[PDB]
Amino acid sequence: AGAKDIRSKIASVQNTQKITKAMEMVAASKMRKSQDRMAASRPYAETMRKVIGHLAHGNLEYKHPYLEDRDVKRVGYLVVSTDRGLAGGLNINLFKKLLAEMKTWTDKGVQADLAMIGSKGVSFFNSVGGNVVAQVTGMGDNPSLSELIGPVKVMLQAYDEGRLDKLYIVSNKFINTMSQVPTISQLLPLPASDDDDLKHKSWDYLYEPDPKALLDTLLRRYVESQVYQGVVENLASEQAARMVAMKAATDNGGSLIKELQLVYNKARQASITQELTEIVSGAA
Amino acid sequence: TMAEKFRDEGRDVLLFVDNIYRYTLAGTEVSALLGRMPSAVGYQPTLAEEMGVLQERITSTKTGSITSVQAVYVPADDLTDPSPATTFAHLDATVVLSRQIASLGIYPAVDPLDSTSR
Amino acid sequence: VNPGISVSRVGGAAQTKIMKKLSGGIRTALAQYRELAAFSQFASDLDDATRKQLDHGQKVTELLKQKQYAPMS
Amino acid sequence: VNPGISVSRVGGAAQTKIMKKLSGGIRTALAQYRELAAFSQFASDLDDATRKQLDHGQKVTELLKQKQYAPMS
Amino acid sequence: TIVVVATASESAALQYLAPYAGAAMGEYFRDRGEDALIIYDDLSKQAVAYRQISLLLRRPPGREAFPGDVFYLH
Amino acid sequence: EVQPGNVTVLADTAIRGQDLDEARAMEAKRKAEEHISSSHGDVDYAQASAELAKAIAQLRVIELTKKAM
Amino acid sequence: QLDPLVVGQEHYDTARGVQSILQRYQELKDIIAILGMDELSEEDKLVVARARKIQRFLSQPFFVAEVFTGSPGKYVSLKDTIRGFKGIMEGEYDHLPEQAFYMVGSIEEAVEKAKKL
Repeated sequence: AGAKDIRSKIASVQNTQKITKAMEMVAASKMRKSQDRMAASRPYAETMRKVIGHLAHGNLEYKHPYLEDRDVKRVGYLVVSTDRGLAGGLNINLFKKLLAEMKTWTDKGVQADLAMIGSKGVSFFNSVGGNVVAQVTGMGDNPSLSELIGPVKVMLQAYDEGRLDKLYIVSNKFINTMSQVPTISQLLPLPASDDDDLKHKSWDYLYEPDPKALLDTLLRRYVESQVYQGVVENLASEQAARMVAMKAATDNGGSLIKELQLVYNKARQASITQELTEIVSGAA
Repeated sequence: TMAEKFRDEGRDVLLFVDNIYRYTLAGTEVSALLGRMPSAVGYQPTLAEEMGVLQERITSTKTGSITSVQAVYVPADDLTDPSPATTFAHLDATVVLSRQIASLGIYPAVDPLDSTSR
Repeated sequence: VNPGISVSRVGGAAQTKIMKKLSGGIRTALAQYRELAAFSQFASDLDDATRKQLDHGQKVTELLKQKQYAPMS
Repeated sequence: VNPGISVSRVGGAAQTKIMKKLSGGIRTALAQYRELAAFSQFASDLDDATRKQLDHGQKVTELLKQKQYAPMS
Repeated sequence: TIVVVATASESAALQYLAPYAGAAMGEYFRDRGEDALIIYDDLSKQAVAYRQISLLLRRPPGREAFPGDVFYLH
Repeated sequence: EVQPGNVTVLADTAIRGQDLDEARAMEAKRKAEEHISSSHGDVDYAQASAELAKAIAQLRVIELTKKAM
Repeated sequence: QLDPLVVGQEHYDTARGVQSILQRYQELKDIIAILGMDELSEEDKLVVARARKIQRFLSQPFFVAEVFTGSPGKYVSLKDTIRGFKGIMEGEYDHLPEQAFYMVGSIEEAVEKAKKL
């Protein structure tokens, strides 16, 4: 105990509570900027997916490896993770979901390969011992596509070279400003579309120079966009998860102030009485 | 004792004590002057008696009644200190006034969440 | 023994010159470890340069531990 | 009535055997139910039977609530 | 039921003696082979009244300024 | 891509090529075969993280507070 | 008497390891109270989980407490207690829940209690 030692700890917890309030404010602004950047990315993927759907599932459906379900013997995951802490359980929730789905796959005896976005995933998977084969880290507030190009390229090359037979992205979906969910989604072979372009019966493109090489480029760019979107959604999920976590930490500090102040009051009362009793009893 | 003379006449009386904590503190000073041993936190040994001898006369009677409104001061913001702890034993109601409610231009600036009555 | 909170005002004057030579790096390693101790609860947020000091100061602290009734020459 | 802190050092010997057999160990169950609902604040994770356990502990705490001057035989 | 009253205005000797009178009334039923129940409505005020009486008699106090006796009191 | 009454240019954000993309994939592979990782640029998070790490260190607040948990 | 020459090395090491991880859990508790558990290292969470399982396994029912709780009293030999604490510390029981260890005798009763939840 000791009245001064307790008051020092009360001050140190108040200082912690103030720091956590500032971190909550900063995260609550970064979340808005990130979730607007998230909306700036939709048109590219939407209009490209309508084109791919016209070339691939419409009239004169061209054949491509990415379109069709060749038999599976090993699987590839692109995993997005943060470079930062204090985000709550977000990355461990995602990595435990991955390790469960990857273990179900390895029950069937298939092998699995990982490519990492962000330093947290690298650290965790190397501690677990996962087979990471490519990585990019230090994206910060500023995720570029021209840095995603690398690991996406490795996983696309491994697919067309015939090694990987299925490709996934593993990411948190931002749904509400206080609700995010870890998800695994299939990138390749291309997901089935719900819509039918039979109403595009009435027209066809003038394909310059030739449709097959153009469909190859379209599919490569689309996989890239879908990965970039998964990175930006995970980044906005990171800002919202940090906001909520710093809110909770500020309330925990505020409760701990009450409990420390009660202990301080008792200590200072006991000190007053033990002194005044020594003085009065000393005077014969 | 003036409020008591109003009571005997059959009326309902209000008695305002502008700071009862200072009544406690002057009892402490007089106790020290008389040379009596100091109690739990230096307060006089007769604290809870000196307080009850005052607060027990403020009662309703089958001739009249005295109600009392007492401004209270809590040393070091400690609701456990013997003076607040002895005073709260007697209070029936508790009205808290807050500057936030006044900055909102709301008068009276009574805080309805902390204001309390048994 | 809690180093750094514990003082000897005699210092090296009461040491063999081999001990006096070797002790200064122990003192500086533990002083740096004490300064960088706070970050230890968030070790894998840190830079590798400070990380090498943090895990060196742990190894010195582990090296000082010693069983009772086994005096060392 | 705060469980866990409150105890009866005479115990079951005071009770009518119907009440003894029916009420068993529930105060210790609430001691842990209170400490665990206090520790596991973030979410109802590891939902093995905690959705039963904690709904039972809520249902019982709600059932023990009683209005004064209404004594139950 | 019997009711024993020692209000807050009354001398501290009455306050701390009041629970022993109540126990002396309960003990009669006890020693006649009957059942009695007794509620002491604040021992923590009995202790304060006894502390007042003890500090007026100049006895050296202990922890929280209570006399050394106080455990024997309860 | 041009349509009846509409046109769109799905522009690339960086120069693309067989070699540039293979060099980027080669660096992405090397960084994973080693265990080399970079530093995020969030200096604000770094400041707040280190202030909170020093502030929370050795409080001794539990056992001082009789919270069991 | 908690010296290796009097008690023997295995007992002494088991008791010191129990003290060491319970102290490390105590040191974690203040940061767990402010930030919450998620921030801990994946090493720190393992020593917290083991320390909590140790804190539960230290409990024991008593033949004289057989009137405050209905549980039968248990007598645990020194061999069985060091065998169980040494088993918990090195993680061979990492898969059981904490409630499997509350108010049991030897560890073979905890493995049974785990089945009944």
